[PDB]
Amino acid sequence: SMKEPSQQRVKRWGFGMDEALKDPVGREQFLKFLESEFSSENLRFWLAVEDLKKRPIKEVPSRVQEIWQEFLAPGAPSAINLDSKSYDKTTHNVKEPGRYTFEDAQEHIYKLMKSDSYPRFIRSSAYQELLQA
Amino acid sequence: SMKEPSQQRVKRWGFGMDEALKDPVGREQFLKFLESEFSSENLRFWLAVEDLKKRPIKEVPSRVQEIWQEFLAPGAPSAINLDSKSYDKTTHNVKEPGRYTFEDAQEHIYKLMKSDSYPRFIRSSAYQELLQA
Ligand SMILES: [Cl-]
Repeated sequence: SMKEPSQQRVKRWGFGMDEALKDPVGREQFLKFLESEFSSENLRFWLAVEDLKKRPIKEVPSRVQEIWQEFLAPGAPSAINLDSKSYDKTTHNVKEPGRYTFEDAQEHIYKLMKSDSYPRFIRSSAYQELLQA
Repeated sequence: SMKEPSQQRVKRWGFGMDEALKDPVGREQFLKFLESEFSSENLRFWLAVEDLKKRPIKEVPSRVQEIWQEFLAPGAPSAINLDSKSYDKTTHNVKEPGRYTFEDAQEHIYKLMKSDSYPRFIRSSAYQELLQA
C-alpha cells in the first residue's frame, strides 16, 4: 500500500498549481475539494483535454465530440464559461474539423500584406497606369 | 468582353486592401503585380486558405495536406515565412488533425484556475487541515 505523504510533499502543493497537478495525490486532493463544492467543471475540462492529447489519432474525432458534449455544447452537464474569442475558435474547430487549420497563419499573413505587399502595389507603375486611363 | 475598369473603380482599390481583394479585377491586378516582382507567395497562401474555407468537408483533410505541401512543408515550392507561434500551431493542426481543437480554451481555463479554483483549494479547510494534521 501507498505510504502517507510527508509534510514537505503536502506543503509543496501550495507552491503553485503545477506542483499540485504533477503530484498524483495532490491532483486527487485538488479535484476532490472542487467536487465537494460543485466547482470542478474547469479542472475536469482541463483534464479531459490533457487526455485528448494522448489518444490514438483515429479516436480523436469521436473524443473531440464527447468533450464538446460534456463541457461546451448546449445543455452540457458540466458546462464551462469561456471568453468569446476562445469559444468562437472552439466551435469552428468542433463543427468544421480541419477547416480552420491555418487560421493563425492566415491572420499573420493578412497583417503582413497590409504592411508590405499591398502598399507596394498602390505605389507601383502598374497601378498608376490603370489610374491614368 | 470585359470593359476597362473605370478610373473610379481603380481608385477604390486604394481605400484598403480589402477593397482591392473583393474586386476580382483588383485581386487579379494585385496578384499580377506581386508575380512580376517574385513576391506572390503570401497572397497565394492567403487565397488558398480562403478557398479551403469553401471546400466540402470530406475534401478538407486532403486539401489541408495540399496547402501544407505547397507553402509550408519542407522544400515547399511556394514557401512562406511564419512567426514561430503561428508555425507551431499550424504544424500541430496539420500533423495531428483535431488533437488541438481545445488549445485556446484550455489555455484560458488553465489561467483561470490559477486565479480561482487553485487559491480556493489552498485556503480551504481540506488543505489547511492536512497541513496542521
Ligand atoms: Cl470559499
